[PDB]
Amino acid sequence: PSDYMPEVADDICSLLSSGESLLKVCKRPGMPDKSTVFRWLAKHEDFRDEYAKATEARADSIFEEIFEIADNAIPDAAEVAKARLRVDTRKWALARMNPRKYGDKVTNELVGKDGGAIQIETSPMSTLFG
Amino acid sequence: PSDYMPEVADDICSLLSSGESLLKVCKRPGMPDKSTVFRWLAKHEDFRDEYAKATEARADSIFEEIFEIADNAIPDAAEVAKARLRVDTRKWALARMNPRKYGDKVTNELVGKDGGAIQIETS
Amino acid sequence: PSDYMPEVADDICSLLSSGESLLKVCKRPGMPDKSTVFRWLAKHEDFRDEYAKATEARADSIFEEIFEIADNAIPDAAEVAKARLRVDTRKWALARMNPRKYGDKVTNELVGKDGGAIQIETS
Amino acid sequence: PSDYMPEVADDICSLLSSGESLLKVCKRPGMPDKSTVFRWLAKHEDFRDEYAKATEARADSIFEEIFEIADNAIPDAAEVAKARLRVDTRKWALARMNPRKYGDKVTNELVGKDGGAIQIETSPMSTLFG
Amino acid sequence: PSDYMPEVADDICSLLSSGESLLKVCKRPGMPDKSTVFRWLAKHEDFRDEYAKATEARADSIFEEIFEIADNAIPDAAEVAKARLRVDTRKWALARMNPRKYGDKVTNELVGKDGGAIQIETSPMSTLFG
Amino acid sequence: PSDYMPEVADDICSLLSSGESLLKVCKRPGMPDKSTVFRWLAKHEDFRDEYAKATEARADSIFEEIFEIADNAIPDAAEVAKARLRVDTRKWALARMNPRKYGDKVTNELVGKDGGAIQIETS
Amino acid sequence: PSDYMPEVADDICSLLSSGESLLKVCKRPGMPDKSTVFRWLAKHEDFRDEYAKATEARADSIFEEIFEIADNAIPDAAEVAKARLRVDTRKWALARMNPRKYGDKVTNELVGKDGGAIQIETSPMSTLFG
Amino acid sequence: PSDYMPEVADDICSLLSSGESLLKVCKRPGMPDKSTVFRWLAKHEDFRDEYAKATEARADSIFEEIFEIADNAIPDAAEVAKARLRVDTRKWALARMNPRKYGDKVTNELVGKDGGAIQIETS
Repeated sequence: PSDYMPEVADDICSLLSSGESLLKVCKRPGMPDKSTVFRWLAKHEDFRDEYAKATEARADSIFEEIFEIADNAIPDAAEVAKARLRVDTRKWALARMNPRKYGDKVTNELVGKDGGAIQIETSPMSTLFG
Repeated sequence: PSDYMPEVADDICSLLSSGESLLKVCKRPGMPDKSTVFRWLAKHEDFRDEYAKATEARADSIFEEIFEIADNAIPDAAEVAKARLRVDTRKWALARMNPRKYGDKVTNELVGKDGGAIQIETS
Repeated sequence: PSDYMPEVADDICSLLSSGESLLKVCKRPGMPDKSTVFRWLAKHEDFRDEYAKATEARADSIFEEIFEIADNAIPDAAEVAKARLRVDTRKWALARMNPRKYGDKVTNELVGKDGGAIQIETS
Repeated sequence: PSDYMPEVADDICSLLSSGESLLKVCKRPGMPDKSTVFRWLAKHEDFRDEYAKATEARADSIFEEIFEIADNAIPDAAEVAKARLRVDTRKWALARMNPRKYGDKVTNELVGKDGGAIQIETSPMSTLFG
Repeated sequence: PSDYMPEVADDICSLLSSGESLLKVCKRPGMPDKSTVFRWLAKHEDFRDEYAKATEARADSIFEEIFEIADNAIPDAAEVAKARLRVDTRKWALARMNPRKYGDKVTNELVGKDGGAIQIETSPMSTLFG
Repeated sequence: PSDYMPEVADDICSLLSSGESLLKVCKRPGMPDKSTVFRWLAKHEDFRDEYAKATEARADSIFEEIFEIADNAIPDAAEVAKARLRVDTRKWALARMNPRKYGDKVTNELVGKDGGAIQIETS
Repeated sequence: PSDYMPEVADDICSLLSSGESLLKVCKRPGMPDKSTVFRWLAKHEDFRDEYAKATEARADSIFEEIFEIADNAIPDAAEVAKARLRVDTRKWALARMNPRKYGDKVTNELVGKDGGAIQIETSPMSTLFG
Repeated sequence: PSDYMPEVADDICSLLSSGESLLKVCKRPGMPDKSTVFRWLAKHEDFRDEYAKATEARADSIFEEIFEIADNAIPDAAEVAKARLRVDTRKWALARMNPRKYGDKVTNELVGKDGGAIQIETS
């Protein structure tokens, strides 16, 4: 297909939601190629909105998948390295798909000199940085 | 099974809370598949919260699991590498399951130039 | 071909936007070499912006590419290492092509000493 | 045991305090399984309080243990990798068991443009971010 | 050449702009050695300005080059390691050549205690840090 | 030996202060086991402080130790890996024994967009 | 020696200043053992002051040394790993010996939402965090 | 040669400025050893500054050197590892020789909870 087809768009969203990657999805019988999907996306806001929802679901599916890829890795040096790569790629991607949920988490205890208060001295501007 | 049902949602939760993963929960007869679980969660806020605490409980189980995976690793190159991957994946996941508890911890001592006060100029 | 020409610049863009890299675009008959493309960009602001969105579109294509490179890696030491390099290079590049979208994501919970309020003294 | 048993809870706390991991503890003769311990924990505040103290002690014990795991590692490639994993897992866990004591430590010397003062310009809100 | 030669300076800028490294450029027929280029740079502002432009272009060229070095790496352990080194060296250098464009990119979602507001308590100075 | 006793607590301290680890101190005849040492510390604030300075003194000894471990490493793959683990463990531990002294050190030059002033809007 | 000996203290400072490590220095003919040096340090402020100066010089010497350790490494897998360890250990130590000179260096370009101004909303305290 | 002498100090500088390392400068006949160079620097502020610019010039030479070391690395495991160590050491050193130029570069987009404004409560 080249023409926008909502039925097909819907199927894409469903498959993505389950965790399948776009390139893999576009290899399925009857699917548009990736370039076409991106073009559909550019011109059809209904698809874009559904795609955003599919992306959120996709991330949640991948978050479960990473346990399985690690746990089921074949105990062979190269196969373990590949599992690691598949997992690391997913971890990186998850933070971009849903930054609020899957971004890094840090708690910073902020203290000042010698563990006391943070010491701040304010002055008038000394150069023209306006 | 596709139609949202509490008690089923309550069941899954209790199952996760006891340490069981969502994949295994969904591979049980009568259990909705992963897609259906997520759909539910998305459309039901009460299940979202309850699932969230199951998720926190699950994290506490996984926390103890990583010690076992590390300590009991088979002393062979590929098995140790696999154990490290299993542990690293869990560590990363734990921070997302309970950010306040399992997120990174840093104490930053903030000082100014040469260890003096922090110098600020305001326009 | 050295003289700046829209529609040619529009062409390159559309080509990048569809996922094609600048090297391949420039290795096409009639296409300006890389140096000439950059010269154009530098002296024409309208091409700079248009190229910038081609660049963002290109990033979205590369994002999907990294899954394929990782998942389809040949299970051999050197090939897996090469796949990892291809992926790491793309991940790094993506952040620069669209910083707001593909940059690192951190949530920092900022607290004060012993988890109390952040203590500040001002002069 | 399934029913809450303070005597057993107390023994768990003692063993944990000495650095032993929960899963290992639950393998000892007569111990409840991990799921049960977690259930005891959920319903009994007396156990939760004692468990928090045991967790603090556990971390202090592990902090000493890491030197030994490294120093005593068998000089074999795989055995060294495993020691490293056991150590790295403990380092990560310690920061979560007692963030104030075992979290990362950084001193940030904060300066501004060209090593001068930090330059700040304040303006009225330009959008409705309230 | 030892004496400053604008024609030669111009050629250097052109080659650098295309992504070639200075040391490699200075190995070309008729080129000054690196020390001389640096001396030309120190004394001739016209060259310095053109060199800054060449450095910006150089970075943009290298940014494309890294894909090729990775993608075309010979699938041999040592050759992959070398490609990685060539790539990592370029990534590091790019951020220094154009920090605004090629520096690291981070989005920090800043929150306070327990996910609420950031809690700040101000006090009068308690020591003489003026 | 379980009952808290100064001079014994003073002894342990002096022992740690001289570089000796708590494991070795506790493996000496007449010495309380690790559990008992910690119990003491927890219930006695004076021992807590004194032990804290023994800990800082111990850190200074370990600091010099890491040079020796690195420089004198046996030039064999597994031994070098073990030496690196011994050193990395010590480096990590040093930061916790004396955060102000052995913590990470960063100088952050803070600037605003495009290297201009930091732009803030306040509501 | 056990008794404090300024002549010996001075020699220690000289050797340290040149980059030699304390443990190595204490192996030299006639030197006190490390424990003794630390005890001398604790009780003699004149030695402490000279030792601080020696530590600064030591770091500057080590900063040059790292180039040599890397550049001269025997091209053998294990020997390269050891050189790396010797170098990494020195890099870490340098930042602690002189944090201002040898600490990490970062320039943070701080911007706000969507690349605009940093958006801050202040409110009255909502809990008693005083 | 131990007594501080300008022109000698000027010489060393010019030598460093041209890319030569302090070790080589000091291994030249008539040149003070490293200890003496440092002593000088410590007691003479004018030499400190001049040496500082030699150091910045040296950094610019090393910057170009790392490309050569990486690109011309012998395609053998141990040689590539050695080249990587030589490069990593230089990269680390460059940041200390000229922090403003060769330090790390980060752009932090600072936002508040859920991407809204940064929320602050003041006491």
